[PDB]
Parts: sequence; structure tokens; C-alpha cells
Amino acid sequence: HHHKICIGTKSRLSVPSNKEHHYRNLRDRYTNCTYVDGNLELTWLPNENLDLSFLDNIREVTGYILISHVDVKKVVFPKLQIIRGRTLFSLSEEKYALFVTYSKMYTLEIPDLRDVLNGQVGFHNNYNLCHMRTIQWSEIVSNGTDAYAPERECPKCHESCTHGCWGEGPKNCQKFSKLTCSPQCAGGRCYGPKPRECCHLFCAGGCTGPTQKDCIACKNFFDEGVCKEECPPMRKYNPTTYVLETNPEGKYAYGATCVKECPGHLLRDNGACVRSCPQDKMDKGGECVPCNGPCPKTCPGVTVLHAGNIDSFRNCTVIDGNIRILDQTFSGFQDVYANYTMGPRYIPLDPERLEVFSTVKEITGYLNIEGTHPQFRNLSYFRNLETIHGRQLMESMFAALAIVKSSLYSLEMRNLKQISSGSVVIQHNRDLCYVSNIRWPAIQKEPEQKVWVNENLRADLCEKNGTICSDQCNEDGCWGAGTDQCLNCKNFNFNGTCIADCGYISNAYKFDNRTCKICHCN
Amino acid sequence: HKICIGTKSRLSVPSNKEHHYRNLRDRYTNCTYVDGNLELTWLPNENLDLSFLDNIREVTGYILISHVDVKKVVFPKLQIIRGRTLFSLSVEEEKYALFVTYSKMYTLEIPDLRDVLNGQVGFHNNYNLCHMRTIQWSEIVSNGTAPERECPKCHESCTHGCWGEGPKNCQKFSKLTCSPQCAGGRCYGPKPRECCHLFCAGGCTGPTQKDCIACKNFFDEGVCKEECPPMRKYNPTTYVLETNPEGKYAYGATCVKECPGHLLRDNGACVRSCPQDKMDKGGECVPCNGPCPKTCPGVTVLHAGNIDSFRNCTVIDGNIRILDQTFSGFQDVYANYTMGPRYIPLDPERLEVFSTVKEITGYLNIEGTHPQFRNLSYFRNLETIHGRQLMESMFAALAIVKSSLYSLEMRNLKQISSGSVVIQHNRDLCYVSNIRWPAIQKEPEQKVWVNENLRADLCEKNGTICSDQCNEDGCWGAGTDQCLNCKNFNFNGTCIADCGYISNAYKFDNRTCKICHPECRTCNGAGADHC
Amino acid sequence: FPTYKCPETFDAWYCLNDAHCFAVKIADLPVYSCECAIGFMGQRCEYKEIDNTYLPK
Amino acid sequence: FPTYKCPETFDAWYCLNDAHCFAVKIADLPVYSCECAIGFMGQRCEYKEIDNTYLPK
Ligand SMILES: *[C@@H]1O[C@H](CO)[C@@H](O[C@@H]2O[C@H](CO)[C@@H](O[C@@H]3O[C@H](CO[C@@H]4O[C@H](CO)[C@@H](O)[C@H](O)[C@@H]4O)[C@@H](O)[C@H](O[C@@H]4O[C@H](CO)[C@@H](O[C@@H]5O[C@H](CO)[C@@H](O)[C@H](O)[C@@H]5O)[C@H](O)[C@@H]4O)[C@@H]3O)[C@H](O)[C@H]2NC(C)=O)[C@H](O)[C@H]1NC(C)=O
Ligand SMILES: *[C@@H]1O[C@H](CO)[C@@H](O[C@@H]2O[C@H](CO)[C@@H](O[C@@H]3O[C@H](CO)[C@@H](O)[C@H](O[C@@H]4O[C@H](CO)[C@@H](O)[C@H](O)[C@@H]4O)[C@@H]3O)[C@H](O)[C@H]2NC(C)=O)[C@H](O)[C@H]1NC(C)=O
Ligand SMILES: *[C@@H]1O[C@H](CO)[C@@H](O[C@@H]2O[C@H](CO)[C@@H](O)[C@H](O)[C@H]2NC(C)=O)[C@H](O)[C@H]1NC(C)=O
Ligand SMILES: *[C@@H]1O[C@H](CO)[C@@H](O)[C@H](O)[C@H]1NC(C)=O
Ligand SMILES: *[C@@H]1O[C@H](CO)[C@@H](O)[C@H](O)[C@H]1NC(C)=O
Ligand SMILES: *[C@@H]1O[C@H](CO)[C@@H](O)[C@H](O)[C@H]1NC(C)=O
Repeated sequence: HHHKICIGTKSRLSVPSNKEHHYRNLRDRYTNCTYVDGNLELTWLPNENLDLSFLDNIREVTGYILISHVDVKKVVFPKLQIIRGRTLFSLSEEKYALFVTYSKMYTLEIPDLRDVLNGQVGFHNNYNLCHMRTIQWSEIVSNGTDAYAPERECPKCHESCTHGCWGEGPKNCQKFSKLTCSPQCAGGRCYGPKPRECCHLFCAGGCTGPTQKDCIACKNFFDEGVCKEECPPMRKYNPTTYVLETNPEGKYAYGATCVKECPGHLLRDNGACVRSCPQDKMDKGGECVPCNGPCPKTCPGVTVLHAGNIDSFRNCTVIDGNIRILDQTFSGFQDVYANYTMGPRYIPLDPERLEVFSTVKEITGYLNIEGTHPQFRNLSYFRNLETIHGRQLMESMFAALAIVKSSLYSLEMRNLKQISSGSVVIQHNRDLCYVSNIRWPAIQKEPEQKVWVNENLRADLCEKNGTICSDQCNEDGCWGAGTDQCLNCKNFNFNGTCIADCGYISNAYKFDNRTCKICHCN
Repeated sequence: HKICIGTKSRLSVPSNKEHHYRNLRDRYTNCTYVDGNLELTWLPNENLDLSFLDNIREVTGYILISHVDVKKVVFPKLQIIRGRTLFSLSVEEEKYALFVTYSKMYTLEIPDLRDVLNGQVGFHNNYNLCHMRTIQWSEIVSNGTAPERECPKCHESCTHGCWGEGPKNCQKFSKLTCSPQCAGGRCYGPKPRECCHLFCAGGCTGPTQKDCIACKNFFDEGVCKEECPPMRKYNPTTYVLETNPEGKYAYGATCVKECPGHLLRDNGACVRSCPQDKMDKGGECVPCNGPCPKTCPGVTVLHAGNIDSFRNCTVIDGNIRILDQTFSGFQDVYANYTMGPRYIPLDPERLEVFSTVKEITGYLNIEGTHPQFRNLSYFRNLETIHGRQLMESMFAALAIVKSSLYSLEMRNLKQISSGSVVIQHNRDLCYVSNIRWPAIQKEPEQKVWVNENLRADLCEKNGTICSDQCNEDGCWGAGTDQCLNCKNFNFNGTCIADCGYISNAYKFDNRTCKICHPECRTCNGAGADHC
Repeated sequence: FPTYKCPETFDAWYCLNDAHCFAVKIADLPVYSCECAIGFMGQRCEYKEIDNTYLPK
Repeated sequence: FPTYKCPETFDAWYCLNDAHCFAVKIADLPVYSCECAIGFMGQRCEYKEIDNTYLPK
């Protein structure tokens, strides 16, 4: 539950090549969303006609809000009330929870923004933007600080408005919970001006009554409408019996939220919800469980694969992160640090070096392949890859598997039985063959997961060449030419390959109509 | 700050009521914090002193007051009743943290009482009691008259009700007297923002976690905490558990950096036993590789009905109590006070079940009496009594009281990890006064009580004394295999003077001889060809 | 303080080690409790009393 | 939205795939962005761009 959770974006102040694609992305990400886990960054919307109704249901942002180069006449956050600022946006010193630059909007309307829990508010170079100076940010900003002129003539605030307004009308008056209080409750927010009308110290922003059950938001943990110092533990210690009992009323901690189950992008581990799993712990069914014996070698993923980090994947059985294989992976590239300082140049590497991923069985993030090289033809380096968890996804189309503009001729990764919680995008691979005929729902876990297979090599041109599925695979498809490459087999399945009858291949007993097995028969 | 152990006999009493008074006076005198239920019953005679109530500040279980006829019952310093054990008349009915009944007292004065944390309050059929109707129990209890006597109004000073007659007896308020911004806690002033941290029980003298009277959950560094500082600390910003250098183990309302050692360690806490998922492995409760080895839960009393469960057990989780009723058999009672199934008398021969037992995590209690129950050789392979749970106000890890025992015979008992030895009034038992118990006990702070057993002189004349091969540490029995420590040489759990006697024995060490290899008679060393 | 005899089944079998069953009705409910013989305590008189007068060794 | 050029030392290496480097200072603080060539996106335009306009299969 949690109504509707979103993942924010990290890619900040970065300019997109296509503006239509970029709008389509933000619309897909934020529609029906109520709670954005991460940063909500609204960048490069130049068209005034664009519909920003995806912001309509957003109520809370855990990270920061960045609004840059938005030219739409009216930017409106109808339901947003809380910006937590757990992560903050700052340039290469000051750190912001709300930051608006180079935007040509006439009005920015957040009529129900009550509290900014961490970081500052900042406005810069917004020539048509107005009313922001009538706001009095000391009320909204948690610390209690005054935070950061237009060209146009600006309409006076509606008569109803006591002090300030976000825009035109009486529904755009700024509400006050902190400054209109009796001194009798220093360090809190009131629902009225009288001395008894103060609110619980746990409240954030506003509040309806005096109890912790009455807050708009919680300065600490939010458990299903109630604010509390701590989340009810999954295991609670018993002082009398000296035993750590299992708690029937237990809940998992997810950020500043208390939840019964945990979001698909996180694993539950010891009463909390973590993205990664401990060194002495095994991922199993979305829970960090103890591994039987030695723990399977889990090494971290990388933002871009290169010569500097390829060795670090030696003997890895699980990759916790993503793999991006780009033209740069084979070409080698000039790295950079956030300092803006020049980084190391990675010695070009050839595709044969990718045999490192041979031991890899699982990738917890997404697998992305956009690299081109004459020798980089199949993707058999991941022939032991079993599942791609979509715990993190690409920014566009929520892709868990994205093969775009690669120099591939076949996939060749059998054993890949499951892409859980993602979409598959395979487009514009001039010579990629089998992708067109694989029915990807068979691999995918939920029918709601989408697939996009476009612009590859014609299925007919693949036929003419003969690079099709073996006459032993069912209608599901295959990863490549081979007999061991079928997704599923319409006849008998033996070892990794598929035969017509267990009569062929000498000794093999048929303990199933769909499978045969090897002997030392009946 | 003295601790005392509460009883749980309910309305039951010793036949001798003067003895019963002296029993109570012994138990609760100079006591500050009673662990368990305080049961103040059957004081039928006025003028009993009742001074042992003077120092009581906290009661973890319930308080039961029944059949006490002393005119004025005062708890001068009682401030919280935790009610972690509750009193009931029938399983279906209310459970009480405080219950006074059939009592002839004029006034029950518990001024200074602030909090009843769990359970309800009850008064039934006490004829002279007064002012309880004037008290607001909604103030004291979290959730949950007709005296036929003209009773004085509360003092003019009291704005509400009272406990007794004085201005000192006015009921003071810290819960209902509050602002509403504090639902769930107690205020130290009537203003909003003048409320105390939800982490503490009873009253409080300021807003911070240090300004608390009693600690609701855990007390650490003089500051009240709901949860003891985690070993792995969660980060809400980047969703990951970080390892905590400041992490402390939970140890029953206190927060310690290292566990007592006799206890196990479950991830966050010092524990007695691991749950079915996990198992003992070193100091920790590590989860099992494949299957978890059959656990063996201790029993409240050992009888013919439950003895079979202990078959083929190595570690007894819990304790072993063999009582008179064990051997004589008895009728069981279901929790809903209807008669259960009757158990046949247990034959001491059946205790052989415990011969496989090596460890006892709780305490060992032997009180049972039987003509054939002469020794304790059923526990001959028992090597350690952990004492993670102790018995009575004596704090006993091993208690042998009025048993029919003649000798102990527990050869392998090397250690008592925590708690005391108490062995008394065993009219036939020998050896026990000559056993140097400190040797077996893990820490020298641990105590021993050895009294009223068969006199050492009378054991000597019988010749039921230690071998000549045992040192000054004493012995469990008469035999050569029963010495706590060998005086000289040790051969297969047997104490010998010289390895040359056993023929097949070679001198492995200055205090050890080992049996020769199956091959030959006499060896110069330890091996097959060595002959 | 009136006290009555326990039901036959309780009178005979409830209290152990040569104790005597007594019954009281409190809040219209029957409560069965007992007088223990010298040296016993507990609810069903099942535990042997320990002397606390002796000093430790 | 008037933008000036980034240092020629910086221009040569930073932006990738024929991307245009452009710099804007905000309150005297030089922030360097990177205008991408068609079909490329990223902070430095290092990743190829995916077409999200096709219908799902
Ligand atoms: C056996 O297997 C082999 C090896 O895999 C197959 O050979 C491959 O065949 C494919 C398909 O024909 C071929 O890729 C096509 O290349 C053509 C022409 O080559 C390019 O010419 C370009 C301009 O003259 C130039 O830019 C390049 O440098 C090449 O020399 C190309 O037109 C196709 O590209 C298009 O992709 C576009 C992107 O969306 C699409 O755009 C359309 O273009 C139309 C024509 O211009 C236009 O009318 C439309 O309006 C639209 O804009 C369109 O869908 C095209 O697909 C292909 O990329 C590979 O080069 C070739 N591989 C090798 C190694 O030679 C072989 O086909 C197969 N079987 C048989 C029987 O041969
Ligand atoms: C050889 O082994 C015999 C069996 O173990 C042993 O006989 C026992 O001796 C004890 C002590 O004399 C007997 O216990 C006493 O019984 C009488 C009879 O009513 C009591 O008066 C007496 O009262 C107590 O005295 C205790 C000792 O100081 C004291 O703790 C109490 O407070 C109380 O006043 C004792 O209880 C026991 O019945 C005998 N058992 C048997 C089976 O006969 C022999 O003494 C021993 N030595 C020799 C030389 O034979
Ligand atoms: C300790 O007492 C036990 C019984 O509790 C004795 O063992 C039994 O002794 C009788 C001899 O009268 C035999 O009838 C049984 O067959 C014995 N059973 C076993 C299992 O040994 C034992 O003799 C006593 N041991 C010592 C050292 O005194
Ligand atoms: C896979 O790729 C390698 C290296 O490019 C090549 O040698 C091999 O023939 C390919 N296998 C298949 C089945 O196409
Ligand atoms: C506690 O009572 C004992 C007797 O039980 C007495 O000797 C002692 O003086 C008392 N302790 C204190 C500190 O008053
Ligand atoms: C409670 O008593 C009834 C008889 O009245 C009996 O049948 C039942 O077994 C008892 N309850 C339990 C849980 O054993």
C-alpha cells in the first residue's frame, strides 16, 4: 500500500535531447503518484501547452524538489504538503529542498505546502514567477529561517488571505501553523491561536487536534496515521521471561514510515527495509535470510563498465547494482569526478574480457546493453544469469532489460528464467535476430509488466538467413540458434538441451513426459 | 535498593498463621523492588507490625491483599505496580494488578502510588475499608462500596479524593490533570508542552528522558529508553542498516555492553533460549544450517505424564524440579479450574531418562522423597547447570531440600554458571558438607548454603566418605570415579595413585594415565605398535 | 470470614502433601485454596519451605 | 537564457558524442551543463536515447 509510491530521479540539471520523450517520461513516472520516494525533479518543459496533471496527486516528497527550465504558464502542486529533504540539491555550497531556476512560469502554486523538514528554499532567474515574496518562508521551513523580484505587474493576493498567497484566488492563501501560535507552545505548531490549541510535538506542518493521531505529517515515524518515536518492532524483548519474542503487532520500518509489507524495490531485514543485503545474509523471497554455509559472492554493480572495474566482478555469483555496457566500455573513456576534476582514462578493452560475468546468476538492478564492437556479437557471457530483479530500473519505460543500439547478433543467455518487476525494451539493434520471436511474458513475473520490441533486424531476414529457433522449441521462442537455447521445449527436455525422444542420445530414463535424465535403464 | 522474590500461592496459607506472618516479615523486610507478586494474606490478628511494607517502591506482578484484619495497611513508598503477572478468579474473568478481598482493615493507604501499568483494580467484601470509592482509579490504571460504617470525609485540603485521613493522604494527579497534547503519558505541569517523555512510567519531574521517576521499559546511562541502542542502526535516508559502535544488549530493563556470560545472545538481547528458527552456537543464537536439533523444554514439575518428553535429550531448556508429588503421583488441574487427568506415581528407576542430559539451562531442584530415590546418578553425565533462571529469594541454581537422597553421584558436574547452591534438611545425605562448592561455581560472588544434612561425623563412622584418591575438593559419592579433582593421577574419570597398577595404563601426563591401544598389554606410550 | 467445603472432586484431589481444601465465594465465584501442612507452601501445597535463618558458608 | 562557453581545456574531454558544452553562472557560481546531439542523453551525453513513443507489444 502507502497508496502510490514513486521512485524519484537522481539525474539533476541534465538537459534532454528530445523534449517530447522527456515529457512522456515524467508523465509515466508521476501519474496517480502520492508519495515520491526520492527527488522529484521537474526539468526542461519548454511547451506552455503541456499538461502537468501528473503532479495532481503528489502529497509528499522524501527528497528534494527541483524545478528548472519549466516554461508552462501555471505550475500547480494541488496536494503536496511535505518536503522531507532527506537528500538535498546543491550546486558545485548552500543546500536546497526546494530549488527553482531558469523557469518562465507566471505562477508556481503549492497552496497546501505546510512544512519543509530539511534544507532551504531557493529561487533564481524566474522572470515571470510571482507572489513568492509574499510567502514568508519562516513558517514553512523547519529550521525557522528566512529563505530565498519579477518583471510583470502582479495581481494582489485575494482579500481572504491573511498574509500571503501562492497565486490568484482564495484557495491559494498561505496557511499558518507555526507563526500564529500562543507563546505557550514554543517548539511546535498550533491548529488555532489560543494557548490550549497547540499540537503534539510529533506533528509536522499542520494538525487537527492535540494528539499524535491528529497530525498532518510526522516529524518522526508515521504508522498508519499515528506518529511515534519508534516503529513497533518485529521482535520485542520480554523483561520477565528474558526471551526475545516475536511481535504479532510488528511492522517494518521504511524511511519515516511504518509498513506491514515492503515495497518491491527493498528487502526486509531485521524489522527494517533495506535496499541491499548484509555480507553475511542471503536474499530469498524479498527477505534477507541467513545463507546456508558460505554466502554467495555479492559484489556491487557499476554505473558504467570499464577496464578499471571489470576485474572487480571476478567470481561474482550475484551483482548488487546495474550493468551498463556502452560503446565507451570497449572504446575506453575519460572519467570525471563531481569536483569537475579530470579522472582516469580507462584502457580500451575487448569483448572477450566480458567472460568475467560467467559466474553471475543474479542482477538486482537492471541490465543495460548499448555497446557496439565488431567482436561483441552474442551475450553468452551471461549464460549463467538466472534472474534480473527490477529493484532499480532505467529512467525511461521502467526498463529492467534494455538492449538499445547494440552490435548484437543473438542473446544466447539461456537459464534466464525470470525478469521480476521490470519492463523489457529491445530496440534499434541492426543485426539482433531472435528478440522478435521470444515471448517475454514467459520470463516476466507479472502480466502488467510491459515489453517493447521495435526496430531490430526483420524476422523475415532472420528466416532467410536461417538464424531461427530450433524445430525443438515451443512457440515461446529461443535465445539463439542452438538446441540448448529454447525458452521452453515442445517435446522432451534433457540436460540443457532438447531431444525428440529419450530413445535418442543412448541411455536416458524418462521419469516425466516432458523430461529425460542420464544414467550411470528404466 | 534491595530486590526480593514475590510468592504466587494465591489464597493458600500455612496452617500456622504466626509462622505465616514471620514468613512474610522475612521475605519483604528492607525490600525496595519485589520481583513477582506480593501476596499479603491471612493476617487475622490486629497489631502485627507490617513494617516490611515500608520500603516497597515497586511490584512487578500483582498485589493481592486477602484476609488481613490489621486496622491500618500502609504502603509508605509504593509508587508503581507493573502487573506483568495478573491475578484471576476464573480464566474467563478480569485479571487484576491490585485486588483486596475479605479484609477487615479500616483504611488502605497507598499514597505516593502513581501508576498501575497493566491490569485492573478490585475490591470485594471488605467491611471496614473506606475512601476507595473517593479515589479516581482512571488516574492510576492505564486501561480497564457499602462499607456499613460512617467514614470520615477527606481532609479539606484534598480537592478530589483521598487514601486515608491526613492532608498527606490526598490523591495527587499527573494523568487526568494534564493538557490534551499528552494522550498516552503523564504531565509535570498543566500547560501544553509541559509533558514528560512517553518512555517513562509513574510520574516525572520534567520533559526529558532523564527527568523520569520510573523507567517504563529500559534504563540506560540514567536515561529511559523504549528500545535498547540497536546493534544495527537503520538509516532512513539511504535505506540500509549500519553497524552501531554504541550498540548495547538488552538485559531485563537494563542496557549492558556485554552479556552476563551465562546467558545466550540473540541479535539485540541477552536471552535464556533461542526461538525454534535458531540454535545455540558459541555465545550466540545462530540460525540452523538445515534442520534445528530437537529442543527439550523444561517442566514446571516433573511427573509420570511428562517424563517421556525428556528421553534422549542433551540440553534441557528450562529447569528440572522433582518434588514429592512426582513420586507419589497427583491429579492435574486445567487452567480453567476443572480437574484434569491423574498421573500415576513415578518410579525413581524412570529418571534414567536424564542419563543422556549434559546441560541444564535453568536451575535444578530436588525435593522429592522416595525409598528407592537414593542418589542422583541419573544426572551422572550432567556437566553444567547454567542457572539462567533461579529459584526463590535464595537465588538458587541447585536446590536440594528435604530429599530422600543418600549421595549425589553427579560425576561430571563441573560448573554452576550463575546462582547459589542450597542443600538443607536432607536427613540421610552425605558428602555435601565436604564438597568445596566454590570449585564448581563460576564466580566467587556466588553463595552456598549447606545445613542440616546427615552430620559429617555420622557419615565418617559409616565410612560413606571420600576416597583416598580425591583431593581437598571433596567428592560426589564413595567411589573412585566421584572425586571433584584427582589428588594425583586420573585414568578414565577414575582417580588412581600410579598408572602402573592398571597394567594397560601408560603415563600420558603428570596427572593423567590413558588406556593402552587394543593391541597389546603394556605400553611405553600412546599408540598401536608402541608396546 | 465464612469458609466452606470444596466439591468432593476438589476436596479429595486438589491439595497435595496432606493439606486441607477450603473454599470461598468471592464475587459470586468459587475460589479453591488450601491450608498447607508444616513445611509446605505454594497453591496446592506442593513446594517445600526453605529455611532462611542459616548464614551462608 | 544567455549562456557562455566553457574553458577549452574543459570542452575537449567533458561532453561526449559531439555534444555542445555550455556554461551558466548562477550568482557568480559557474555551472557547466552539456547540450546533447540527437539520439544521445545523459549528464555528459554518454548514454544512447531510447524511443518511448512505440506501442507496447
Ligand atoms: C542476414 O544477416 C545479416 C547480418 O545481420 C543481415 O544484414 C543486415 O541487414 C540489415 C537490414 O537490411 C542491415 O541494416 C540496414 O542497413 C540499411 C542500409 O545500410 C545503411 O545505409 C544507410 C543510408 O544509406 C547508412 O546510414 C548506413 O551506413 C548503412 O550503410 C539501412 O537503411 C537500414 O536502416 C534502417 O533503420 C532505420 C532506423 O529507424 C529505419 O529508417 C528507415 O529508412 C528507410 C530507408 O532509408 C526510409 O525509407 C524510412 O523512412 C526510415 O527512415 C529503417 O527501418 C531501416 O531498417 C538497416 O539498418 C545491416 O546493415 C546488415 N548487416 C550487415 C552486417 O551487413 C541480412 O539482412 C540477413 N539476411 C539476408 C537475407 O540478407
Ligand atoms: C549411617 O547412615 C544412616 C542412614 O543415612 C544414618 O541414620 C540416619 O541418621 C540421622 C541422624 O541421626 C537420622 O535423622 C534423625 O532422625 C531422628 C528420629 O526421629 C530425629 O530425631 C532427628 O532430628 C533432627 O536432627 C537433625 C540432625 O541434627 C536436625 O537436622 C533436625 O533439626 C532434627 O532435630 C534426625 O532427623 C535418620 O533418621 C537416620 N536414617 C536412617 C535411614 O536410619 C546414620 O546416622 C549413619 N551413621 C551411623 C553411625 O550409623
Ligand atoms: C544409587 O542408587 C541407585 C538407585 O537409585 C542404585 O541403582 C540400583 O541399585 C539397586 C540395588 O539395591 C538395584 O536393584 C538396581 O538394579 C540398580 N540400578 C541401577 C541402574 O544401577 C545404585 O546402587 C546406587 N549407587 C550408588 C553408588 O550408591
Ligand atoms: C559467441 O561469441 C563468440 C565471440 O564473439 C563467438 O566466438 C561464438 O562463435 C559465438 N557463439 C555463437 C553460438 O554464436
Ligand atoms: C535492614 O534491616 C536489617 C534487619 O533486617 C537491619 O539490621 C538493618 O539496619 C537495615 N538496614 C538499613 C540500611 O537500615
Ligand atoms: C476447560 O474445561 C473444560 C471442562 O469444563 C474442558 O473440557 C477443557 O478441556 C478445558 N480447556 C482446555 C483448553 O483444556
